[PDB]
Amino acid sequence: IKEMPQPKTFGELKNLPLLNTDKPVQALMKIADELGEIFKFEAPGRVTRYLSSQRLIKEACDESRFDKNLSQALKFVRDFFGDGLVTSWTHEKNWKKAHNILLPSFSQQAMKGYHAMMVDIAVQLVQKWERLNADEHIEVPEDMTRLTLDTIGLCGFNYRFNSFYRDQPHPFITSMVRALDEAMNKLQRANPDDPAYDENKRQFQEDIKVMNDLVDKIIADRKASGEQSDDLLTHMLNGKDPETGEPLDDENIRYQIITFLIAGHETTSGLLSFALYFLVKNPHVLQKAAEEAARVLVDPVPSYKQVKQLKYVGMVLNEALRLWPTAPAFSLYAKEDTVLGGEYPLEKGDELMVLIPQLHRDKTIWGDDVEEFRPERFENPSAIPQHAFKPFGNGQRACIGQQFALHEATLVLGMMLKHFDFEDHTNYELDIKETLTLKPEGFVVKAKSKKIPLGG
Ligand code: HEM
Ligand SMILES: C[C@@H](c1ncncc1F)[C@](O)(Cn1cncn1)c1ccc(F)cc1F
Repeated sequence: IKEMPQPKTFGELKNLPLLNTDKPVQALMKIADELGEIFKFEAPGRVTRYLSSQRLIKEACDESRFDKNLSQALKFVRDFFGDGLVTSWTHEKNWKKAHNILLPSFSQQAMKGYHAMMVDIAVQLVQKWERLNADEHIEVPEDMTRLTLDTIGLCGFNYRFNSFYRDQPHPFITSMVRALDEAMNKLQRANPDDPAYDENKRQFQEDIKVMNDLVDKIIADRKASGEQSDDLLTHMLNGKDPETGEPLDDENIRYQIITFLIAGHETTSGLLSFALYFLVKNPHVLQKAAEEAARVLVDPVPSYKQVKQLKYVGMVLNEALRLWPTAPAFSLYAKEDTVLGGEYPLEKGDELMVLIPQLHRDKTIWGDDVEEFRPERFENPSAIPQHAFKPFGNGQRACIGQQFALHEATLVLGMMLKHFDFEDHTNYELDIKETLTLKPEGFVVKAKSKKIPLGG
C-alpha cells in the first residue's frame, strides 16, 4: 500500500554511482539512516530493496516465502568458489548434498576435536606478543588474520600455513586477494591493451596457479598420509551423502576447500579485531572481561570446558558482532508474489538485501543507546526477539561455521585478556575497510605482558 523511498539517481546509471566509494556498506547505512526501514536501489538491469528494520527482516527470514539469493557479489565470487556451499543456490543439487556431508564437521563433538589445534595456533599468537621488545606494537588485524588463517588450515585440513613464521602474508592469500582485485578491476576500461591489467594478464594466471597448487597439495598430502585424520577434509574426501549415498565429486571438493579456507578465517579475523577495538575503547568492559579470563583460565592452556565458561567474553563477541557484523549483508529473493510488511508488494524473484548493521541498530529492539558497546545486552539470550540479531545469516543457509568461529574467537580473546594488558597508544580512530567483509584498518595496540606462564 506504500511507495518506496529511493536515493539519488543519475540518469541511465540509476543509483549505481552512489556505490563509487571504497566504503559502500557504510554509504548504504547512511542512506538507511536518511530513508528508513526500506529503500529501493536500482542499477542498470537490476533492482534491490534494502531492509533495515527487524519488523521487515523477520518476514524476509520466513523460508516459506523467501530463499537465499545469489547477490551480484556472490555471483562474482562464484568464479572462484564455484558451487561450494556459500555460492550455490538452495535448490542446486550440490548445496544440500555438501550440506549433508559437511554438517557433522561443525557439531560440538567436532569442536571438541578441533580444540587442541585451535590452542596450538592461539599459543603461537600469545608467544609472538610475549616476545616483542620494549615499545614495539601490534598490528591487530594482521595478527588476527595470521591466527584465523592458520587455525582453519590446521583444524580443517592438517595444513600449516605457518603465518607466524612470515613477516608478509602467505602467498595463497596474497594470490587470492590479488586475483579477486584483478577480476574486479577488469570489469572496466580498454582491456586488451599493451599492459591490460596483470602486466599483460600473467599475474592472474600465476595467482590462479598458486591457489590450484595449494588445493592439489592439501589433497595429495592427505591421500599419501599414513596417519589417521578425522577432520573437515576427511569428510570432504570420503563422506557419503545420507541421501544419495555418494561422496562429493572431485570438482566440487576443490571448490569446498577454497571456500572454507577463505570463509573460515576472514570474518573471524575481523571479529577479533573489532572486539579488541571495543575493549580498549571501553576499559571498564575490558576489566570485567579480563577478570573472567583470569578466574576461568586457571591452567597453562585452556580446555574446551573452560572456553565454554567464558560467558562474558562470549557476550563481548556478540556485542562486537552487533555493532559491526563482519559479513554485513545477505540477500534473499521472493519465491512468489507477496506483500512485505502489509505495505510493500513484491514480485516473484524480487531481491531483498538485509543490511545487518542497520538491523542491529533498530532502536525499537535494542533501546536508544544502540551505539554504545554494552555486552550486558546479551546477558539473557532468550530476551532477544527472533531475527533481531543475524550476524550469521538465516535458516538453512545460515553460517555453517558459526560455532567454529565463536569457539576460536572466545578461546583466543580469553587467552589475550589472561596474558596481557592493552594500551590504545595511538588513540586509534576507527577506520573500517570494506572488501566483501569489514575490518578496522590500521588498528594498533601495545600489549604489556602479565608474565603468566603457558603445556605451552
Ligand atoms: C564471525 C565469523 C563469521 C561470520 C560473521 C559469518 C557470516 C556468515 C553469513 C552472514 C553467512 C550467510 C551468507 C549468505 O546468506 O549469503 C555465512 C555462511 C557461511 N559461512 Fe560464515 N561466517 C563466519 C565464520 C565462518 C567460518 C569460521 C566458516 C568455516 C569454518 C564459515 C563458512 C560458511 C559457509 C560454508 C557458509 C555457507 C553456508 C551454506 O549456505 O550452506 N563462516 N557466514
Ligand atoms: C562473505 C565471506 C564469508 N562468508 C561466510 N562466512 C565467512 C566469510 F568469511 C567471504 O569470505 C567473502 N570473500 C569472498 N572472497 C573473498 N572473501 C566468502 C568466502 C567464501 C565464499 F565462497 C564466498 C564469500 F563471500
